[PDB]
Amino acid sequence: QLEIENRIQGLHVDIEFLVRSIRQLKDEQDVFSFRYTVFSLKSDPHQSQQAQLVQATANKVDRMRKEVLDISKGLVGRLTTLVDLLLPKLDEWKVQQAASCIGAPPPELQLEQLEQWLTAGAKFLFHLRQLLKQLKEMSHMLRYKGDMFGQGVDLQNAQVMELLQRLLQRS
Amino acid sequence: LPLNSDYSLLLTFIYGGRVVGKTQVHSLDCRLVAERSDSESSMEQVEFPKPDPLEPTQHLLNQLDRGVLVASNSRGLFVQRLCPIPISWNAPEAPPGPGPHLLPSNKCVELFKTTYFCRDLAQYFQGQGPPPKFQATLHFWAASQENLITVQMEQAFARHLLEKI
Repeated sequence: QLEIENRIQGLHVDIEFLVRSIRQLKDEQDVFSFRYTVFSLKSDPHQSQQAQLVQATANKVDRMRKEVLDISKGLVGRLTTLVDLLLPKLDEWKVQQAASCIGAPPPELQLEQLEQWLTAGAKFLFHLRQLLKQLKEMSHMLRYKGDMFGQGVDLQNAQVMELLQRLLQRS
Repeated sequence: LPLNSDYSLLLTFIYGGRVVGKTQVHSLDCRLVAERSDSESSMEQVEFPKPDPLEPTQHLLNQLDRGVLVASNSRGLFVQRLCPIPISWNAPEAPPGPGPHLLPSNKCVELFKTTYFCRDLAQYFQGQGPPPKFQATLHFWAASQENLITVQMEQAFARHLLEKI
């Protein structure tokens, strides 16, 4: 079925893009702390330029942090649609197979193709769990951490785990 | 020390005793990387010269990854090493030690200072000390351990003040 094939088609592309976005963020969080530290190491009015530089680095970090959650939250939701569409189908296969044992015709869809889809769908959720786990470590960049950003990762980490719990029970 | 002071960074890449490039970086910051990455970074990225012979230098540059951060402002030169490649360094602010001075990972190191440069310079002109130093060399190592890459650093205001006499 193309709707599946195309659904898991773009998931590859978009989690790759996410992985790149997370690397972009990580790279920039190093920039900020470097500039922040340099600014703290010791006035010359030139320091105004030095502070304006640090000030502009935190805004990118803040902008990126919010743009990463938007990405992964869209993926979490998409993975849900896929799971919510895959598992009921396998359920229909188990039924149609059980009936085949008491005189029904075999199911049209092979189990080999279903298992591949559930494995590919799971491989995305484990990958995404690893990426959220990285962002949770980046959240510890500073003391207050980022109470809103940290909760966004925690809240998505729960959803990703509920999707896995679904997939790992019936597979 | 006038306001119109040129604190621009002057890099000089050296590969095995050969000068392979010079780069003036007019920005407060820069990152020295093998190849420029496709990302939206507020900080400038300065690529290492691509080795023409290709070896053994290329094998070394491909391990930089995050690279090196250099900050050249009014207070002098600062560096932070983000790569697994070991880096030794010699600069006016190096401590008095026997062995090599190695950049520590996750720690901003102060290479050069304008405050003490002006101080030690005012003492020479008057005649109570030697002239100040300003070059901040960086040596990269590769695997036995050989110093394949060398990068010299200096600020424009420094050499301009001394070379007058």
